[PDB]
Amino acid sequence: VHLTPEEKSAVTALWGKVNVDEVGGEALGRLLVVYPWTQRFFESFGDLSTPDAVMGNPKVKAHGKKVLGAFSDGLAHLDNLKGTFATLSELHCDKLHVDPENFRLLGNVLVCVLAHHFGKEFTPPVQAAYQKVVAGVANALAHKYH
Amino acid sequence: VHLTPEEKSAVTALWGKVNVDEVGGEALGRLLVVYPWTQRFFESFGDLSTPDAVMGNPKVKAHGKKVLGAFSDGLAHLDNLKGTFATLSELHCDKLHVDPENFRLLGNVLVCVLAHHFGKEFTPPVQAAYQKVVAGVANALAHKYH
Amino acid sequence: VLSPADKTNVKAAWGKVGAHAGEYGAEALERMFLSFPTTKTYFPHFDLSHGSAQVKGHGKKVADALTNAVAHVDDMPNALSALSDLHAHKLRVDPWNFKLLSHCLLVTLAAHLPAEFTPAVHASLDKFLASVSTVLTSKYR
Amino acid sequence: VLSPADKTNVKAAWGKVGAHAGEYGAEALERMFLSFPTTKTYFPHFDLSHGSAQVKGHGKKVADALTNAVAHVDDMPNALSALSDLHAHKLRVDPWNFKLLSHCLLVTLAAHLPAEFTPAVHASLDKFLASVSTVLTSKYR
Ligand code: HEM
Ligand code: HEM
Ligand code: HEM
Ligand code: HEM
Repeated sequence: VHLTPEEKSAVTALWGKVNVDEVGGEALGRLLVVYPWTQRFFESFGDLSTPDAVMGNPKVKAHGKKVLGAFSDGLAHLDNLKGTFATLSELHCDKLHVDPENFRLLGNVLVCVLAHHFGKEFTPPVQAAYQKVVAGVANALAHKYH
Repeated sequence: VHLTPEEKSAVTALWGKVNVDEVGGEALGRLLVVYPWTQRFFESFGDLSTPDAVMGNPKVKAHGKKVLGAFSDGLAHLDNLKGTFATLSELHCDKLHVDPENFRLLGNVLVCVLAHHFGKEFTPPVQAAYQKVVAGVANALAHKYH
Repeated sequence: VLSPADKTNVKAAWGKVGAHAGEYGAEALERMFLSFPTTKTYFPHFDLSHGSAQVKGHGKKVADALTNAVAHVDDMPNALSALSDLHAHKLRVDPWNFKLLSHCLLVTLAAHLPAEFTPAVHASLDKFLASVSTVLTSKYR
Repeated sequence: VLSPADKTNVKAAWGKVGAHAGEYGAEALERMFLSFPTTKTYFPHFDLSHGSAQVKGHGKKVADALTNAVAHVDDMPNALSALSDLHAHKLRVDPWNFKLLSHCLLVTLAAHLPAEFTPAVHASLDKFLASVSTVLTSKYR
């Protein structure tokens, strides 16, 4: 993914203020909550039968932290999102067999979570820069297919 | 795109019997006919107001030949679909601004056209090998985005 | 939704399928599992091998669902009603997979009905399958 | 489709938007044109510059359409009727773009209604926008 000096600052400056803990599980929860069919991949997490149920679910909060990490890792190697996610690709593609479309969904929920968190700071331009990133991650994650 | 010796034969053997002329415009026409919103990109082709209208439309038949060529070209360089479509990517992405999803659609219509043409010869395995290819082309064509 | 022209185009084509509806349905499923492997995570208790009696038996059920959707083309919602909770709520099938089956179904039809699979009939079936899928996922939103 | 719970969740959230509906609508549009440039090929006669009066004026029309969809949440089809031919037939808008606007609309809402944009209300709006889009594209199949 490209990213201009301006797009770089906008993203990084904002990403620095993120809460590695909360934000992490917030995106994952909403995903499972907004796109129910995703739960089929986390049955071993217990009661996901309700929002409060999944939103509070500790297994979520925990795994969401790992996902956030994965992104932070991508932002560091935008020049090589491919090698950066190579192992993750194999995992989700060959092992788990998750459809790429759902990666796209996670990126978008992430985007929503951030807009909610930062509010008026998440200006349109900041979003556009982030859609670029999310688009880049989703493509790299799904490389073990094409 | 990978493709095993078996997938290679299945595809190539079948592709050799294709009619560069007919098949070409058949895919393009059905696309415009089945996914009407695509016509907005070929208003300079005249009457597309009806199937017979577009199906017979000579501008279609003609451009479809160029598309078929583009694919044949991809089948030859499956190892490097990226450089093979590099110019085409720029064209459709930066210039035309076509959404990737529609590339996927064209691949699938192509697949239908071929199944229709070859019938019982287009066995499931042959299709799977071809979906791989089409998937590969669509991704390469849309590289000027991610 | 489906226009008078679509409705007639659908009825005609399905009429041709006739008694083969069950075998075409088994064929579409097989095409899907092959071309789109992620869809297999939904049939783990299935022996997806080629001449699998399970696949053949399920292709029949799918075909009959479609036959019913056509027979009640003007009331697919109430008709497909049951199938909707099963897929949407029970199995929680990823909506995108309905697109993949619909495509393999058109491929199957185009490989058997060369005379009928014209552009217009093609768009019609697409719209039809598009609608059937919408209903089977109606429980999501 | 939209359950009683969704219906109430939608009404509530839109109630909050209140008189800002028009400005949030202009904001969503801007977010879309920026994050998703292919959608601009539909507004060539528009000066998509930031403080564009045209964008601001169109965001108002979009917001009012949505306000009406909510006011007739139980009959969106008949209500949005006109908007469907305009988009589907007239402008022949690529269905995928409806997904992009719906996403920017949720982003806009989440950036203004921190208290209301809870997970549940979020899913609700999604389902709602999902439905509104379905109607605006109902003329395709
Ligand atoms: C959007 C990009 C995504 C990122 C960056 C991401 C990242 C990760 C990471 C970091 C792990 C843990 C792997 C490890 O322990 O080494 C993982 C596991 C997993 N992911 Fe994702 N993921 C993504 C999307 C998805 C989606 C959309 C689904 C589909 C439901 C999914 C389902 C899973 C599952 C079920 C596991 C559990 C495997 C385990 O026990 O570790 N992921 N993912
Ligand atoms: C699926 C892969 C596709 C391939 C291989 C393909 C290939 C091509 C080729 C070979 C050309 C002619 C370029 C030249 O003259 O050098 C072209 C032009 C064009 N393509 Fe595609 N195309 C694809 C998909 C699409 C899609 C989905 C659309 C969207 C409606 C589209 C719209 C156009 C348009 C409007 C032109 C006309 C530009 C001109 O005047 O040459 N293409 N494409
Ligand atoms: C064209 C749309 C579809 C139709 C008409 C259809 C129809 C049916 C029918 C008739 C059944 C039998 C259920 C019963 O015995 O009551 C069923 C079950 C099921 N369907 Fe589908 N289906 C559709 C799409 C899908 C898709 C996209 C998937 C997922 C890839 C899928 C996965 C399943 C699964 C896993 C079951 C349960 C199988 C079992 O009994 O073990 N279906 N469907
Ligand atoms: C949430 C769904 C949408 C709603 C409620 C909406 C609503 C409207 C409304 C109220 C109008 C004004 C038409 C009139 O004056 O009668 C309109 C026009 C139009 N819409 Fe949308 N729209 C939606 C999605 C889209 C999408 C996805 C696109 C394409 C990116 C789009 C492109 C247009 C265009 C180009 C026009 C004509 C603009 C003009 O007057 O020059 N709309 N829409």
